[PDB]
Parts: sequence; C-alpha cells; structure tokens
Amino acid sequence: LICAQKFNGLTVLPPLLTDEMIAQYTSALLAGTITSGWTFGAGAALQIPFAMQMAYRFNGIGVTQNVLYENQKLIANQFNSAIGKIQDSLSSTASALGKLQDVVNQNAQALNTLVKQLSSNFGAISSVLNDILSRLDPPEAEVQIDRLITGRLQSLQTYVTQQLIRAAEIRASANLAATKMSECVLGQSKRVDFCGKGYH
Amino acid sequence: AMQMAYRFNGIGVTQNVLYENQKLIANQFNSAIGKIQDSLSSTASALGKLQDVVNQNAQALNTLVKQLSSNFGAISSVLNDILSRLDPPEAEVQIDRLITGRLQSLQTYVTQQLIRAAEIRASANLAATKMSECVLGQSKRVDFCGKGYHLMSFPQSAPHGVVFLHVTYVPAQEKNFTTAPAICHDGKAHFPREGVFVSNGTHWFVTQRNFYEPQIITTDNTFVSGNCDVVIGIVNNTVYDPLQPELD
Amino acid sequence: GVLTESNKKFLPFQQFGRDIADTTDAVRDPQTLEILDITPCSFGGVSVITPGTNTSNQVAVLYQDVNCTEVPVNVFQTRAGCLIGAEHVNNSYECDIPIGAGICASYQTSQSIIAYTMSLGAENSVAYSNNSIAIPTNFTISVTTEILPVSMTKTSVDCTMYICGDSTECSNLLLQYGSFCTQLNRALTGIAVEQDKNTQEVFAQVKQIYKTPPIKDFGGFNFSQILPDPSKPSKRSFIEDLLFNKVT
Amino acid sequence: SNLLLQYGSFCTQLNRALTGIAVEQDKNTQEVFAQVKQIYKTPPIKDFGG
Repeated sequence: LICAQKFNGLTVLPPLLTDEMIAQYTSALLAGTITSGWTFGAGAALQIPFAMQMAYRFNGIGVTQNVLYENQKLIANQFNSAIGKIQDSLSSTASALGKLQDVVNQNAQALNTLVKQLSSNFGAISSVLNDILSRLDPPEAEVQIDRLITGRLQSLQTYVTQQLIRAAEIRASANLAATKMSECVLGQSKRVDFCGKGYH
Repeated sequence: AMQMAYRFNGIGVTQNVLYENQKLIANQFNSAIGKIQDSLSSTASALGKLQDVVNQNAQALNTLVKQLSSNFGAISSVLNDILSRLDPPEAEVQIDRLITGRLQSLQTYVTQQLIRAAEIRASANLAATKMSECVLGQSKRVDFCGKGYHLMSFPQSAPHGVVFLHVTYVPAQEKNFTTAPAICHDGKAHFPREGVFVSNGTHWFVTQRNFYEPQIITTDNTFVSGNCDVVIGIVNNTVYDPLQPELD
Repeated sequence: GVLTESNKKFLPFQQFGRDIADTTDAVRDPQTLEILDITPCSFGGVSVITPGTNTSNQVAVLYQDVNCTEVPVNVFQTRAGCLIGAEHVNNSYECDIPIGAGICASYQTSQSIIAYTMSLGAENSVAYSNNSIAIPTNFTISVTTEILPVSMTKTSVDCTMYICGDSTECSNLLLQYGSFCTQLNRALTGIAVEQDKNTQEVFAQVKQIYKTPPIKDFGGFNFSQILPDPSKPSKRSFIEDLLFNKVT
Repeated sequence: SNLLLQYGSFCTQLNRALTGIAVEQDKNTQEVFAQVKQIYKTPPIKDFGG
C-alpha cells in the first residue's frame, strides 16, 4: 500500500519533530504544571506545594480554601478514581478517536483515488504511455498522449485543491488546540465549557 | 497613574506596589519602547506575515500573466498569428485550444485567491478579537495578549495589516520561603484571607502571591474554620489581635 | 524496474501479477517459466541546504529517500535520506535549518556545515517540596510585538480581454461557455468587498475620534513615540513610519 | 515531457502548493506543542499531597 503508492512519484516526507520530542514536550508541560502551578507560563517556574496550588484553584471558582484542606483525602480519592475510569474507558473496545482517525482515512482515500486515476483511458486508445509510444508513430501518437496528459493533469489539480482545503481545516483545528493548550494548561480558565464541562 | 493602579489590581498585585514604584515602572516602560524602536529600525525585519501576502499576490498575478504565452497545443500563442495565418474553419480548433487553456488558468487563479481570502478572513477576525479584548480592556486569557500578565496594549497601522504592542508584567527575581496551609492558634485554624503564609526562618508572615511584601498575622488577614486537627500540614504560631491592646 | 526473485505461488495458468493499485509487480519468464518481482528505481527528490550566499558558498545536498548506496558519488545516512557534504556531530543546539526527523544543520566551526540532532531547551528541574514556596521580589515591564495581516490587494479581471484580445471570433467562441466569466467576476467582487469589510471591522470600532491633550502629563510614561506628530505631512507616528518603510 | 512543456507553469504551481502545505503542518506542530523554552523534570519524590 505505502510503497505501492510510492512507486508513482507520490512521496511522504517525515515530520520535523519526531514522536519522542513531542512526548518530551508534553512531559515538560505536565511536570511544570504539577510542580509550579501556572507561574511557568508567565515567567520562571516558582515552586509551590500541590495542595496549596489546588487551594489557589478552588479559590478561583468562588469556593473558599477551607473546603479543600478539610476534604483533601476525599478529593484525592475522587481524582485517582476518575483517572482510573479514564483508563478503563480508553483501554477497551470503546473506539473514541474519531477526529484523529478520520484524518488518516481521508488522506488515504485521497491518495488511493489519485493513484487509481492512472488506469483510465480518458479517450485514448490505452492507459499506458509506453504502449502507445511503442505501437504508434509520434505524429499520430501525440493526440492520444495529449488526451492522457489532460486527464491526469485535471485529476492532479483536483487532488491539490482538496489537499488545500483539508489543510485549511486542519490549520483552524490546530489554532484551536494551541489556544486550549495556552489557556487551559498554562493557567486556570473562566470561560464556560471551554476547558471541560463544569467549573474548571 | 490611577489607571495603571487599576490595571495592577486587576492582576492581583495591590495598588501600593505601583504608587511606591512609579518612577521605576515609567523608566522600564520608556526603555522597552526604545528597545522596540531599535528592534524595528534594523535589517532584522520580523514583518514576514505582511510581506508574504504581497509576495504571494504578486506571484499569482505574474503567473497568470506569464501563462499568456503558452501554446497549450495550438501552433502559436498569438491569436493574431492564428488568425492571419489560417482560415476560420481551420483556426477554430487552435483558438479553442487556447481558450480552454486560458479558462483553466483563470479558474485555477480564482480558486487559489478564494482560499487565500478565506485565510486572510480568519486572520482578520482574530485581529479584530485581539483589538476588542486587549486594547479596549484588560484581559485574563493567558498568553492571548502577550507573554505574562497583561497590562495593556497599543495598536499601530501597517501596510495591509496591524501591529500590537503588548505591555505586560513579568515577575523577575524570586526567593525561597517555608509556607504552610493554616496556623493553629487556640484550637482554631486561621486560613489566609487573600494571601499566603511564609516564614523567613523564625517568624511567620502573610503576604500576597505575586510580590513579596510581608505583614503581621492579625485577625483581619485571616479567618477561622474550626478546630485545627484536620488540616494536613498546619503549624503552631500566635495570631496577633489588634483590639485587646487598645481596649485594655 | 528491478527484477528480483519472487516469493508468490502462481497457479499454472497465470502470467502477470498486480498490486492493490493495478500495476504489474510480477512477471512470468516466457522461456524458463520462472516468476520474478519488479521494483522501480524512481528514488526521491533532491534538496540543497545552504547557509546563505552572504555567509559562504558551500552547500550540503540531501537525497530525500535513498539508501546512500545508489547515489552516483562525506556521505551520512540519516532517517530523512542521504546527506552529502556535512559532518555529523554529537552535540545538540537549536535548529537553524530543518532536515527532518529531529535532524538539523548549521554553519559552524575552519568552518563547515554540521548536522546534529536538535535540542528542545535548557533542561532544569524544579526544587519542589511539600513546604517550600518561591515568591518574587522585583518585577519587569515588557513590551512585546505582534504582527497580524488584515487584508490583501483587491483585484479584478475582464475575461474576454484576458482570454481573447481585440478579436471578435474569439469572443463568439467564448460564447459557447456563457457563465464562466460571470462566475469569475462575481467571485472576485465578493473577495474585494470581503477585504473592505475586513478592514472596516478591524479598525472602525470607535464611535468618536478622540484627541490627545496638548499638555502631556502622564505621570512619567512617555508616549511621544506612538502618538502622532503634526510635523509629518501624514499623521503617522514614529513607529508607524518606521513600519511603512520596511514593507515593499 | 515535451508535450507537457506546453502547459508551462502548472507543475511548479502544484509543487509550490504542496510544499506550502508541508511547512504549514510543521508550523502547526511547532505552535501547538513548543510553548516552553525550558524542559522541566519532576523530582524523584512523589508527595503530591496525595
């Protein structure tokens, strides 16, 4: 499939940032968040205990600090259980990655259609340039070769336009993801239903 | 000055911090404006987003013009040649080849312009949002109007674009302390009203969270929340009371 | 192609073989009756990494996907192809020129072109502790800068003057496609009015036109760099003039 | 190839568009994840309040 497409000029460049580097970026973000609150997205990380950070955050939704310190074990248990449920929801046949999967499926279908377009006559006597070239004289073979050229160029135009539109959509979604990363992770938000469902 | 004090009180830092540090803040502001003027008046451009627009438009137009000299299959790319060099019933096919080619060119250019215009529309909506939220008011969305806590913003024009100068607040030099959640005084546990407890090593103080300015722990900086046997990390200390000295 | 030894079990009536994309990837030898595979040799594009002609005139070639054995003639096989003309070091700096798959290249010590593995940043651990807090003591005002494009150049095309010229038979032929020019002109006019609305809604957010006082007593802050100067023929401030001369 | 040279600037346009898309994808990843200049490690002690 991959090389089957590769054998017709189609290439696939590798990303500049390998997956280990992205994993290190997320690890850095998560460690900074759990060790320094939100003070590392606005300067230098200022360490602070975690219970006191969670109390700074409880105080941010109009609930006094004295409800965390007196209910710390319960909140710890609820958070651990919620993480466990997240695991049990992802570690099963519950396939909820539709956004990341439709992208791969759409790109694979686009490439499959583009490479399958190479097997149509478009009016010419064949679909292989070598055949027409080897069983027809040039001054006559020009018309067949030109029909094939126009067909293939039209199909390539269509592919490029579809890719442009998909790239615009992905750019919009990536701007949204960057905004969520910058406003939900590196600081507590107060926009309703932007960083969850409930008081963030 | 009072507007700047409002905008500080907006990001947590009290007013006295500005009112007692006005000359230093003014000097830092002027120095930053000078740094901006210097950073712009140099071979370092940084105006790539306003130059790529012009470059892409010029390139699209130049490609559309240059494609007026391609045969597309005809015997020449000059309609007058096709006309004077042939009779109509045979020049029909050549002129039709040229017409199909030029239709294709115009259509491709128009589609790419539509897509570029959608992108510029998205960018202009983002810029309108930033002008409405950062300029006309202080913002609290993190890293939306700069890098740090946002103080204000000044807009400037630019050919086919806009340029925002975001004035933001950044804490600079920190110091370590040994904090604590509460303070058990007489069975009661005194949680801090609007700050955090710290200690230089011997005594305890209550301060704010963004600018170290320590005070004495009265019954106005703290509030009690019951007995002191449930908080995890409480420490013994004496919470001063300002009434008893004067009344007695 | 590359005729290698097969591994597929043809039934004794079949001649060709095909992939999931309908092209021959196997053949039966018409003399010895043996099955062979076919792999093409169309192998990747070529990139050239250059540190700029202003700095130096040596370059490093990168073959995007080859096993470094099929190149014609300091070869280094990376994950993004084959790099010819650059030494691989074991250090790690910021990325100056991107190669792909976490590989970058820079002009550096005489001097040459090096191809390291990029680094993410200065690693530092935080001194987290269950009773240790870091409070700031002094601050810093910072004036950043953010550029945003708002609108591109408005354009318009007259088809029958671009497609055809001063020829009437060409227009009589273009009549066979009646609505294409009208579609195109409608699209371009929509784009133009969209750009005008973009500028209008980005900038025109004030009802009145306010005026700065003649006496500038702002508590120390100096806005004389961003406020307009009446001396200039136009009413652009110093920074706006510094911007309108850097974009061609 | 000689017959295709009669359509002068279509292939260059397509190559330009596709390389633009590629560099835009790299820009997307860089703008989403790379929002910290440092790399914070977590201490080997795990006393995160519970």
